Amino acid sequence: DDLVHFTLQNWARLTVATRAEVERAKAQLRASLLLSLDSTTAIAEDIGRQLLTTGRRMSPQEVDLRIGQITEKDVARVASEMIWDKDIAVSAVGSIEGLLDYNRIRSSISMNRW
Amino acid sequence: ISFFPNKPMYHVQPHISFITPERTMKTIPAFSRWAFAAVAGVFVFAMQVPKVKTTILQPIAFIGDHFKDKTPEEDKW
Amino acid sequence: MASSTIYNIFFRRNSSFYATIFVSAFFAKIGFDVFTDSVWKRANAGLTWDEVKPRFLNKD
Amino acid sequence: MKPVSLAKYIQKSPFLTKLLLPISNAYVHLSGYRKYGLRYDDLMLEENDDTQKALSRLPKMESYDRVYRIRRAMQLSIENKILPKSEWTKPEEDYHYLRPVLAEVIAERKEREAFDALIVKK
Amino acid sequence: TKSTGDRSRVISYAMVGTMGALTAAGAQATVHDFLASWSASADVLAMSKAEVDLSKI
Amino acid sequence: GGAAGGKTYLGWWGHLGGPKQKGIITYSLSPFQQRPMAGFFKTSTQNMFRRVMTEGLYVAIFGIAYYIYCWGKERNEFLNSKHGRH
Amino acid sequence: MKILKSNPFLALANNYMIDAPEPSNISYFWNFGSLLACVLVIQIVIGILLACFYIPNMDLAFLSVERIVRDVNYGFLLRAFHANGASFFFIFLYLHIGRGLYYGSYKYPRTMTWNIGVIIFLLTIITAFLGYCLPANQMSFWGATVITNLLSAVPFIGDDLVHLLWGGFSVSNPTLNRFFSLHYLMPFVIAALSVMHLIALHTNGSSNPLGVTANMDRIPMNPYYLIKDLITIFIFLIGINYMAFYNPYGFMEPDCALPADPLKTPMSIVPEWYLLPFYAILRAIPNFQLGVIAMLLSILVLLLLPLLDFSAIRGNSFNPFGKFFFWTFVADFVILAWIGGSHPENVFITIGAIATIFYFSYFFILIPVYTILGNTLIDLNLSSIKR
Amino acid sequence: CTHLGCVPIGEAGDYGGWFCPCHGSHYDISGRIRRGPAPLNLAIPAYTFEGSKIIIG
Ligand SMILES: CCCCCCCCCCCCCCCC(=O)OC[C@H](COP(=O)([O-])OCC[N+](C)(C)C)OC(=O)CCCCCCCCCCCCCCC
Ligand SMILES: CCCCCCCCCCCCCCCC(=O)OC[C@H](COP(=O)(O)OCCN)OC(=O)CCCCCCCCCCCCCCC
Ligand SMILES: CCCCCCCCCCCCCCCC(=O)OC[C@H](COP(=O)(O)OCCN)OC(=O)CCCCCCCCCCCCCCC
Ligand SMILES: CCCCCCCCCCCCCCCC(=O)OC[C@H](COP(=O)(O)OCCN)OC(=O)CCCCCCCCCCCCCCC
Ligand SMILES: CCCCCCCCCCCCCCCC(=O)OC[C@H](COP(=O)(O)OCCN)OC(=O)CCCCCCCCCCCCCCC
Ligand code: HEM
Ligand code: HEM
Ligand code: FES
Repeated sequence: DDLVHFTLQNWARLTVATRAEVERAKAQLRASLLLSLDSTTAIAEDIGRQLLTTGRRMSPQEVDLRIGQITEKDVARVASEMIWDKDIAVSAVGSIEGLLDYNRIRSSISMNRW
Repeated sequence: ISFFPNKPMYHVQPHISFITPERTMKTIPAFSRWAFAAVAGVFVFAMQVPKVKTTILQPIAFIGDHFKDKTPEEDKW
Repeated sequence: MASSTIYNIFFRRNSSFYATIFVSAFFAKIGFDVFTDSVWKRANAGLTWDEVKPRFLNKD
Repeated sequence: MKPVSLAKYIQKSPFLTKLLLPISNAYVHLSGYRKYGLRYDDLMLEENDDTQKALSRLPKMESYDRVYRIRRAMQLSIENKILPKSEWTKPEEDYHYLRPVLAEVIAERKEREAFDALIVKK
Repeated sequence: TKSTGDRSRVISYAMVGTMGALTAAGAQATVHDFLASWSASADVLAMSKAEVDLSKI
Repeated sequence: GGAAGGKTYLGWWGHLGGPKQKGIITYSLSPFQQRPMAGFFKTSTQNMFRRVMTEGLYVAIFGIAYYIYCWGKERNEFLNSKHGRH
Repeated sequence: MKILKSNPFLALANNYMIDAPEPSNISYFWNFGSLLACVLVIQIVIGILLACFYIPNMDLAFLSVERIVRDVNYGFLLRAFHANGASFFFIFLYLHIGRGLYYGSYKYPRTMTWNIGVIIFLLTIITAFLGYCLPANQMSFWGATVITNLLSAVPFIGDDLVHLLWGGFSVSNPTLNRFFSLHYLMPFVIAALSVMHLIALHTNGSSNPLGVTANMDRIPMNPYYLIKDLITIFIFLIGINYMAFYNPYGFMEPDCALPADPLKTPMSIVPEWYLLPFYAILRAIPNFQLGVIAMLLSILVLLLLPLLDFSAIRGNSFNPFGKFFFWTFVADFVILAWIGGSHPENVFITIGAIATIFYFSYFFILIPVYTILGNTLIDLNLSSIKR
Repeated sequence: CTHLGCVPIGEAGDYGGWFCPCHGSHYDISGRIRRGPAPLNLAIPAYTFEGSKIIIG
């Protein structure tokens, strides 16, 4: 229960995210997006998926431009319109006797101090 | 002369314990709203007090009619 | 407008929730007082000291 | 928060140090923790995270000696007595065996105390 | 149910808001009406006035 | 059983939270074998003499308080007299 | 597993009274809490017994007290024990606070215990006033009239609060009824707050005169500290029985054996002795609102102590400046009490003003300065020993 | 007494008023302090005449 509460609290905290966290995450995502394609199979799979879903393979310049536009206020808006006090779907397997019921779990996704 | 010289865009601001001006500026609306709520609660919990009734509630128009006494010549002995 | 604006205004943060609760309570007290005053005044016709005054003392 | 002793400021001027040395000697004699054989560093509080972490980074022999010193001091304090004039703590053995470790721990904690406050000046 | 979540959430919160308003009004009323007993009783308020004959001195 | 509490500094017997001990030997004697009130007057007298000698001046200098009390009382009595109003 | 560690209630008793690790070198100044508990129990029992013969009204309280004294079986014991125990309560309270202040027990991790104790002290002071105002003698009437008038210092609703508390326009039957009703309830709240005090203390244990950690050496409370408190209990009994059986009206002023005449103003309107220093602090300042503000602050300043001690050491055992300044402050407190007790004459005004200035300076200026100086001197001497 | 709340005596004192023997402050027939360390005059409560009687307070 402590783990679930802290996880959902950190989820809800994104409504007031700072500016250094956003920049660090942007740099990490920009690095990790094009760093997982080493073998030819991975590159071919990425090309196939990207062309299948959207319809074009975005150039790295376009990806850099789209990532650059992100600011902290956009993160706050998205977290407020998607995460802040919204329905969740859970699924547990194993020894879950200590996992509390649904309402208590959901109550932690919206902080009451604000 | 820079934290992380390779990235001079960063800086360190004064702080006591996770208390920074950037975070301080964010919590001001919450403090203002809480103060307004507390003031409204204190107001609503004390509105039959004679001094408050005769000083604050009575002079306001369209509300003072209800908050005024309606005792004719039959009054205090 | 729709229904999301209502949630955005009062039911978004607890601070903007308690204030709405208190203001609504303050108005509801006055409303209920007016209602009960009107109903009690309508209930008793010709049965209170103010409406039996002229019969007794106005004749002296 | 925490002690704010300003001996470093005084030590800049040798005039003040030379003038104040006898007063400091008399004050340390007057405090009288040496009569129980204790070192000055056994009297600092250990109830926070920093000191509890620092006490775990001490050499084993130092920890055992500190345990013995504190036990002997408590046993002396039980029956209201002091050590004889020959077993008092000499100035040679009254050194700082805890300050560097605590300073290192505080520096590590202070190090982290900056990344979270980081802002982008653009 | 057949609806969007915001409508259901607003409907759920409105009942709690009405609950809080009515409870606060009742609590204020009972608190004032029970602490008004400590005020000056109607018996003492009758003896506050004093009457003296002006021509008897 | 009940719950995992906060961070404290006492524990209980066994896990008292102290540091690891080594090479400590402790002796004692049964209370029914030792003679009570043995070495009492000598030790008590020596300890009292030492305590009076060392922490005496920290208390003795209640010294100026009595003097200011006496001076204030005497001056207040003097000023409330025939010659004090001259 | 033994029964005492298995059954719930017996486990509750055992964890606090029988098996509880304690420092092995705590002096005789650590017994005052048990004395406080015994005195509180005695007060509760004696008050319950006394409430069976007291009629709370203007025209019957004094006669009821006299009938208790000279007509009820062994009533003099009841009244004398109540009064003398109420007097001893404040002596033991002051000794407890002095013990907590001298050894630096307000520092972490025992701040919550300190705050709870301060709240208990305030509640006890409030309870004492209502208790002494009941007999409706001369000093009770006039002191209540003076003190309850201090509520007019608040801005807005000034005299309205005074009228509400008085239940009329002057001290009469309703205010005595209110005071008797309230004097019965407060001791139970005090007992509950004492239980909270103990449960907050028990999580970390008591300190020791040395000021170092006592986790290395501990002994159980059952055989050792249950017999070290008996001496103090018997000494307190021998102290209180002499007062009850040879000088019952010891701390009692001559003006406390007369009916409350609302027309003859006494020469001096003073409260009981244990509240004298705060009265002196209140009377020192010529202003009115400043007087009550300072009177409140004189007791509320004990909450600012933890954030005012810049000392690496915890206590005054190894603090040469602290030992001097503590006794200086105690002497100043005694001087304040003496000044408050006496008349507001010419020189006494100056003496009281100076004493109040020193009292408020000790908590705000002296402590940080001398703690910093001691730290600096010790650090400098230690640093300048190898070379 | 506005001085220290003592009971003076009417007509006592050469000013034909109230004289306070606690400290020696005299008043006049109009209740105005003129001799003694008394700081202020004497207060009058509100009233309103009716018939031949009077109501005080
Ligand atoms: C009137 C006010 C005082 C009234 C009396 C006040 C005192 C009341 C008794 C003292 C408090 C109760 C005892 C608490 C400790 C206890 O539980 O002792 C019970 C013992 C066995 O306890 P044990 O040591 O833990 O062993 C059992 C462990 N197993 C095997 C279960 C794992 O078993 C025994 O050997 C003794 C069992 C007796 C149980 C109590 C009986 C009630 C008292 C009867 C009256 C006694 C005579 C009184 C004369 C004055
Ligand atoms: C003693 C009482 C006397 C006065 C009675 C009037 C009280 C007015 C209360 C107003 C209605 C409650 C609105 C809160 C709704 C809410 O916010 O519910 C939210 C919380 C938790 O749900 P959640 O966050 O997990 O939801 C998750 C959403 N996704 O539920 C509660 O905490 C219930 C609290 C109700 C009030 C307590 C009643 C029980 C006390 C009496 C029983 C014990 C008696 C002890 C002796 C006195
Ligand atoms: C602190 C002491 C509390 C002790 C506990 C007593 C038992 C509590 C039971 C509460 C039931 C209502 C009592 C009647 C009071 C009264 O008088 O209702 C009379 C009042 C009239 O008010 P008026 O004369 O000002 O109208 C002025 C006309 N010009 O009608 C109302 O406003 C209706 C309000 C609703 C009634 C209460 C609704 C339930 C409240 C639950 C929360 C209770 C909180 C309790 C806090 C301790
Ligand atoms: C700067 C402070 C400003 C705050 C002003 C608002 C304060 C009120 C807050 C809530 C109190 C509710 C009490 C209910 C009324 C009552 O208990 O009794 C109401 C009484 C009797 O009314 P009645 O019989 O004459 O009429 C009956 C009508 N049918 O009225 C009064 O005696 C007026 C005086 C009461 C004032 C209450 C004071 C409560 C403590 C306030 C402490 C302030 C400390 C400030 C420190 C700087
Ligand atoms: C004012 C009234 C107080 C009570 C009156 C005196 C009571 C009788 C005392 C005379 C005989 C004592 C027993 C001798 C030793 C023994 O025989 O047993 C020894 C036991 C320990 O057990 P042990 O197994 O280690 O013993 C060794 C092997 N059998 O120590 C005791 O029990 C001490 C008894 C004292 C009773 C408590 C006194 C302290 C009260 C603290 C108050 C706390 C707050 C209370 C709030 C209400
Ligand atoms: C900490 C608890 C208490 C304190 C400090 C205290 C204090 C006092 C004081 C100082 C007096 C004045 C007595 C006098 O001047 O002669 C008094 C009187 C009185 N008390 Fe208490 N008391 C306490 C507990 C109780 C309790 C619990 C009750 C009732 C259950 C009670 C009932 C009375 C009564 C009836 C009187 C009037 C009798 C008299 O004055 O002789 N008291 N109290
Ligand atoms: C009815 C009143 C009180 C009761 C029953 C009570 C109970 C106790 C007891 C039994 C102790 C253990 C003895 C000790 O450590 O000294 C204690 C400790 C303590 N008390 Fe009290 N006390 C009371 C009043 C107060 C007051 C008025 C204060 C402060 C203003 C206070 C502050 C403390 C502190 C700080 C400790 C811890 C001391 C330490 O651990 O060294 N207490 N209390
Ligand atoms: S008190 Fe009456 S004139 Fe001085």
